[PDB]
Amino acid sequence: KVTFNGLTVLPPLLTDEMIAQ
Amino acid sequence: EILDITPCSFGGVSVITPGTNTSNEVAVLYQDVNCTEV
Repeated sequence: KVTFNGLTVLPPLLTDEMIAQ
Repeated sequence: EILDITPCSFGGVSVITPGTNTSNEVAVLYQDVNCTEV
């Protein structure tokens, strides 16, 4: 249901397949 | 022909550190790059 130039994007520490736990 | 352009792969540099109070052997983290590029 939900949808370059030095702008990094750090991944979240927790992954969903953990959150779903 | 049409060539795709991608800006040079790069990222931040992070340092693992147990702490001087324990040791000084450390480990590096390179951000969001395939390792085959160092």
